[PDB]
Amino acid sequence: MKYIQTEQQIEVPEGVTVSIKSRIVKVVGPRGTLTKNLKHIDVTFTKVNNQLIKVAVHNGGRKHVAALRTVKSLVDNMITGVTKGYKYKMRYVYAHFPINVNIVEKDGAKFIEVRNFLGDKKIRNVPVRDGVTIEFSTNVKDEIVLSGNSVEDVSQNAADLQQICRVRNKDIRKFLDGIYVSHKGFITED
Amino acid sequence: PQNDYIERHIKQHGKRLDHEERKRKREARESHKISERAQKLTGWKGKQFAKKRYAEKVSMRKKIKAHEQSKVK
Amino acid sequence: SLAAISRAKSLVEQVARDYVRLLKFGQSLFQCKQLKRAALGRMATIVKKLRDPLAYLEQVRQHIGRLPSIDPNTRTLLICGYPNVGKSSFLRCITKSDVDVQPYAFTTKSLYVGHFDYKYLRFQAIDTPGILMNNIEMQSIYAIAHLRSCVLYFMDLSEQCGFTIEAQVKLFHSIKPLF
Amino acid sequence: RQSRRTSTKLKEGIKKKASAHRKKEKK
Amino acid sequence: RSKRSKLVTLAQTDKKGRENKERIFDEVREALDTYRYVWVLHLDDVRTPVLQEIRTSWAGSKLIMGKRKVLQKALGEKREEEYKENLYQLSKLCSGVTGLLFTDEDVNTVKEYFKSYVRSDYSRPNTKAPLTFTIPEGIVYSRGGQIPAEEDVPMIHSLEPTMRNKFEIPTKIKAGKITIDSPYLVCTEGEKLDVRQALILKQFGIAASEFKVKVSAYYDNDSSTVESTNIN
RNA sequence: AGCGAAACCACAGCCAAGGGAACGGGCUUGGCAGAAUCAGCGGGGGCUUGUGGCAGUCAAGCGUUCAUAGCGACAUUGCUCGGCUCUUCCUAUCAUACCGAAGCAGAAUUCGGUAAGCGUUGGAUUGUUCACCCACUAAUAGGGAACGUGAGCUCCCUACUGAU
RNA sequence: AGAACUGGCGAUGCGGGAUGAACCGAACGUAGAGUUAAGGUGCCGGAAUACACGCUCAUCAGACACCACAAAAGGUGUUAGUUCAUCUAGACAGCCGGACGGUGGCCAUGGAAGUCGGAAUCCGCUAAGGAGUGUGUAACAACUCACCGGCCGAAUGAACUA
Repeated sequence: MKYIQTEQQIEVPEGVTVSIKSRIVKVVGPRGTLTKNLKHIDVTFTKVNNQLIKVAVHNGGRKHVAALRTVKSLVDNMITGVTKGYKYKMRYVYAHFPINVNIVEKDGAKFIEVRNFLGDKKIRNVPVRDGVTIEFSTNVKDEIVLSGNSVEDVSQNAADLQQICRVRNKDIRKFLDGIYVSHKGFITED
Repeated sequence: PQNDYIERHIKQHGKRLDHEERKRKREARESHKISERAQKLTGWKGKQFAKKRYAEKVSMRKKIKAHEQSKVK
Repeated sequence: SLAAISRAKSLVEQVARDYVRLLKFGQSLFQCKQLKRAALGRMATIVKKLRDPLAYLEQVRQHIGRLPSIDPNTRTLLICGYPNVGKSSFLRCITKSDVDVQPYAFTTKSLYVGHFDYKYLRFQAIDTPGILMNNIEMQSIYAIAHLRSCVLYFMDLSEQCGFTIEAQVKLFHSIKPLF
Repeated sequence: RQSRRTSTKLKEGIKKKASAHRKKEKK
Repeated sequence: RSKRSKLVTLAQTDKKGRENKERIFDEVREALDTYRYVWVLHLDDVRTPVLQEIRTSWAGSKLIMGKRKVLQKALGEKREEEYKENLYQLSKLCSGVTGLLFTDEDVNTVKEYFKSYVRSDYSRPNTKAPLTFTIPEGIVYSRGGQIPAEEDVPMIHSLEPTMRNKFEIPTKIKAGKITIDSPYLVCTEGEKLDVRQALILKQFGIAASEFKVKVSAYYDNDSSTVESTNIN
């Protein structure tokens, strides 16, 4: 409707400290650091009390007003990602052939191997994004854990671990094989 | 190859780990994909879609009216 | 459903032979074009009347599609009796065919076939639903009646099944005429 | 791709379609 | 354009709105003069067959519910806004659940009844539960490993998808049986419960939560006295 | 190496589109274009599409007043003288490519999507061809380029291939 | 299609419409100076990359020309309106709680408890609960919205019009 002054609020907890010059956003805290460019979006950040940040948008169109709310979230997720961390648990299932997932340190880049999946001699090598760590679930059969700071690194790498395990030209119902994200959560549960 | 071969598979192994998620999310995306398709889909693909969408709209007009007229009786 | 389609097949041929014979005498474009629209119009109306049989033929396309292929000449052996005697626990271990063991009435509504080999020779064991006339009842009755087979009737000498042993005796004498 | 030039036979075969819409309304 | 189009419903019930609020507004004001004693109940969470049991206990005394703000304005909010004398003092004290009761009976017969009345109900959100519920490391049952396995029926394979997502528990299914690898524990004695911690114990049908209905303020019509008592 | 015509001749001869009138060759808007010359070919001169019409329960609105001057959208009720080579382009795709859906177990099938990159056969009939059948293959898709290749069939100008 | 009337071209140049028989202006001696018509003023092009208010993003926008044909509609594109309704007696959205008692209504039947069906869709309790909107089960359960209520604190929703 052409608003005049559209602002949100970004609540900053006591651990983390935000730095925003132009539209580049740093979140320095307990777990480490996160930097993000937001020049593409074009808004106005306003520190108010070291504890609340207001992004405003003047003379906005509906499409520019939208762009504002998604900025609160994408800074919120940069804050929650350091104080609390992001952990994604993936359980993998099968019918006959047990999937023999391992991690290789080839060229120091860290990949995830996918072997024998639905009886494959094709070994599916999946990259691991930096920031995100991999560990196998102890005392739980056939399960792998993806834990990192950023929501992107984590969930995208979860997605690349899942999408490699389609069943080519078969049934959805009959064939159960693959890797699926079981549980979405936090590193520090509180 | 029995008589309910896939239904047993369900009643013994389950659908998927993720079959409720892909389903539910596809139900939501539809509202967008419909609008994307009614904006795209040039030519005869679209001229059928708009005519499909109208028969979907008169059917709904009937269903709403014939329910709220027989609310009294 | 075999005869309405057979009448429809000879109707779409009847539209093509008639309207084409009318079209070669269409002088202007607007006569020529309309008679095409008339041709497909009459064709469509035949197809639109067929929405009743072709939905049933879809249900039969899937049901005949999953139906077992039994052979009447092969060495067949029917497995029968009251619902949940232990006939499902019988076919489970004698041959590798998944039959559900669940403590209620009509567990298996259909014919379950179990292939096995003895003395280097081919045999097959056919499970029946269960008898008390209903459609599920009539399938089990005509299973022994028309197939060249030996009937394996099963009874229980305990509190299990739910049905009395006395009911199994009166079952045998009443359905005696066929087996 | 389609064009955006009006050929004159059309540009004036619009006027002669528009004139036919004038005499149609009156009757 | 672009908005969330609401789920199209063809239900046989119509929206009450203001035609119900007016019917309650007059019913509170008509019951103030007919009866003598009034109570206000903080009934935290209430099963319907429990409410009808309080109803069928006595037909003489009236139970009043609805909106809190309906119950403030029909009675009185301030010293100016009032129907009866010192009627606003009882309305300021009740802030939780709406519950109210008009009575013509004795004071001691009411308060002794409600202190003794404690019922079996499910574990509730944000409230503690006095059990350490552990599930067996094999096939799970309808009770969840409290009664012997022979008495109980194995759980339905249809509900297991919900067990993984909302109830969280790491569940795999073999031959139509819900199975967990390790003996799971959900709750402990003397700990505040979350929503999922509550609903697990609601699904298994465990009634390990005491329900005692409490009452607060007390009023007499002809005397205009406001009495405050904290029972549980 | 010599000798040596004629026919013919308003004038020039690059594409693309537009120039209303089976008129483009000079005009308009573009692409473009370097002097000079030799050898080939047989080279040229807002139309329409997919669901019939007839009577009707329809039923949003418009009808001077407004359902009864009366029409009325999608639906549903009734009857019922052609075809053999060689170029190019189109997608409305027959195969091949990747997906989406299906009681699709597997193998195969059907429907649908993006795609024109690459492919698309052989035999008995010709009283006017105005019909088709089994043989293979991954599949043997439909069309346009008007008298397409009827000046390949029953000493006018220049594009092009190259050469100095 | 035919009839009547009045123009235009025919005997007719000139400015404009990129170009033109039918449109816009304007009917011509030879010149200079001024002013305009119709049409324009990003550049090709002489003339404001003027001012002012809005609207529009198009995967071949639009500048398409009595707004006439493909046009009746479709779209979770967008801007404005019109007419009904809730709204600090707390609405819209949202996790939370209830969502009941004759009753597992009645015929159908191995099995029907709201939910494979057929005809009624009653009555009581209340704040409100449909002899029931779906998931699911052999049948039950559990879930479900619809109807309330609590936690939050203001504008929101529906049908349309342009």
